[PDB]
Amino acid sequence: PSTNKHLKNNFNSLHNQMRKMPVSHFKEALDVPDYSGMRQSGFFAMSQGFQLNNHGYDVFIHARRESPQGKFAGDKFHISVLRDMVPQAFQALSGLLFSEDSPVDKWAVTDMEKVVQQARVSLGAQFTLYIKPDQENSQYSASFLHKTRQFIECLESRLSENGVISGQCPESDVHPENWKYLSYRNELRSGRDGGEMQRQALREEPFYRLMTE
Amino acid sequence: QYFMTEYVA
Repeated sequence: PSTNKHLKNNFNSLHNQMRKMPVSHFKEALDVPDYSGMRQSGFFAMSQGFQLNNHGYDVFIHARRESPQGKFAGDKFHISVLRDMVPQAFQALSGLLFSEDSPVDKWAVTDMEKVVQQARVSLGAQFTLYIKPDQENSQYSASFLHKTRQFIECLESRLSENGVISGQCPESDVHPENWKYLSYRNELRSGRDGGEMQRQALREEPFYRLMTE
Repeated sequence: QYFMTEYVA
């Protein structure tokens, strides 16, 4: 038994349930840092229940809201924007990323001052959104999958409406033509390198197909 | 070491 096994065996049921659901509404947060403030999180900051830190042994500012008390199943999104526009992109998305209605409890953004300009996580993939199965038995529910898909589509729309220029999608990730910023990989069944073979495998991931079709 | 977008617990 596994998260992905449940997705395979309920593939059409989940998809059909999702397409019948009304549009998700996300109350956007206002009492949030801008990108500069985000970089100043240090040891501890908090905005809208998301604990913030920028003091780890890595180049990211991490955001974590307490999860409902399934286990991480590898499913995650990157957001790629033009390197120069990360601060504006972050601000535009902050209402959604810190929303009390967001299905994403754990995410991270590159600290652009900690990386060389031409770095993988500088030219693109400046955000990572980590998805966890919402049910106690580590299964995804249709309600949550719908919410998650609606959420990333809201992120797409906000960036597009703000005229944010797209970034350089990492070689590791896949995305459909209608995702100009968002991309996907599964951490359990793919690597950071990528390649056509890996990208081909990722396109078959039930989770990815449920997000796109 | 510093550049991984890996989920850390």
